[PDB]
Amino acid sequence: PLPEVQCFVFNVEYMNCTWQSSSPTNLTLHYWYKNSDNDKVQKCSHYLFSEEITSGCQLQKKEIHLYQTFVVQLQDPREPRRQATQMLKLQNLVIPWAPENLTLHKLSESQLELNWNNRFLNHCLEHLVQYRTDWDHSWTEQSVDYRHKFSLPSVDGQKRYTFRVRSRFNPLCGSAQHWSEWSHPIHW
Amino acid sequence: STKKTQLQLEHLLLDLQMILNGINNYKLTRMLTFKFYMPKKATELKHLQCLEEELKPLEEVLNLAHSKNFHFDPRDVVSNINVFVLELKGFMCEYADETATIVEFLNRWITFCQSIISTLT
Amino acid sequence: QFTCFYNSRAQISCVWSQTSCQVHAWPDRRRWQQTCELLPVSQASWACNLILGAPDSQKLTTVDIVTLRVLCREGVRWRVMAIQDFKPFENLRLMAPISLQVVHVETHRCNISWEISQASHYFERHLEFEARTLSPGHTWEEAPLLTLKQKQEWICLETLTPDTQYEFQVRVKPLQGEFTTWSPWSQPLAFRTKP
Repeated sequence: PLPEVQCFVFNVEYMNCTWQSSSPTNLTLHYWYKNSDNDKVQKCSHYLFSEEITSGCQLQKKEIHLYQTFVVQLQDPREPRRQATQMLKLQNLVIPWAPENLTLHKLSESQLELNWNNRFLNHCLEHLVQYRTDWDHSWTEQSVDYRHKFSLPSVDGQKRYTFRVRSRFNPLCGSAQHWSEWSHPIHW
Repeated sequence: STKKTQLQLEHLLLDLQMILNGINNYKLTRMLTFKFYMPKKATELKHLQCLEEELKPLEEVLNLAHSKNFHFDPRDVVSNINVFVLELKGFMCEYADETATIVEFLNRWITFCQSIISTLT
Repeated sequence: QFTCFYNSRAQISCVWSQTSCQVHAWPDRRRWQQTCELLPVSQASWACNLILGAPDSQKLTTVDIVTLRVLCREGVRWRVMAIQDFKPFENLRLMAPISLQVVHVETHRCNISWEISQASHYFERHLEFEARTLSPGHTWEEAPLLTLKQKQEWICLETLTPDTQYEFQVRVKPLQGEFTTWSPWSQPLAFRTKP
């Protein structure tokens, strides 16, 4: 009963596919792109380890084909019969690098605009703006589309604000559920 | 021009997901039976023809479920996709062996869109 | 001049300036058409509402082009008074948001929500909103425009005065379109702060 493989494509720069094997054996990973060009079976050229034991595989940019159905396969080398395979939609697994260069700037004495950049992709990312004042018990969050801005139409000068943003590869170039990590917060 | 062209796709994609996002919260039993055929190869835009051909069934499938659940008018969306699908080609559609569910169907074309919408801008 | 705007659902609104008169809307790729009698507004201006379908049904697309003609009776026949090749999604104007209500009022604060009415899902989140507040000292014109460069169906107003009478209004515009204009202002929502 082999461990479930979880593969994730990072800002479409490379892919890390990992599994916990401790539940001592060197399981192997093999992968291929079903129903397409180069349907050949490729052996893992880069292993990732946990305690001198295979713990994942890392696929580099050129090995990554979102939009092409990705099939990955874990093999117990002792028994051919102990194999588990997963077909993967890679465009639903992309995690963008978190937003950077957060800047605030006024367009009135009481109206703010928050801005940010993305590492590579641009029209492909949606965003979540979270903010709270030194007065809030909780974050006000707000979803924002590919205009990587956020307006704050009414702000309190006596209070001090905190902003942070995370991004998601959805819904135009993929359907990923997972968000990037949060950007470095910035203050007002 | 491409500028005109990507926007249209974005749209197509969009209510392709309206159908998807409308059949999950939902006779999805009887609905998950109908068997669609998917393209052998869907890479270039002209391939969308293989999408036009199946639309007739797509409608006859959605009229299984009455109109209260869905947030889209079936005859409408289809009627609208078709229009997209038409302006977007400008050849013969060769099909795949295996047969997929409406869900596995949309998923596939939705993705087809996300490809071209990535590879441009 | 002859000007029409698409509401993103099933409605095309028309204005004509130059006796019986009509507007005919013929979609270049649909099996339907629709008309309505033009009625007077200004001294020499006529308006009209073309009902393409059910209130929220999506009857036109961004690839659709609707040929719009205005016709006035000329003896036996009809006369073509004006013609236009109308791209619905290049001429968008949305209804004013509705269902305005106070989510939460404090003594120095207020939180107000609204709904967009009949907005096409083709827009997803590529929307814009403008809001403004009528405070006791000013008129509507002098009231500052509050910018929301995102789809956000609420606003938290800060820097309010307790026991003060306020009125609030908000309008909406899609990002898409060369001739798209702001929606009309919403029905003003009236509210008053706690002491």
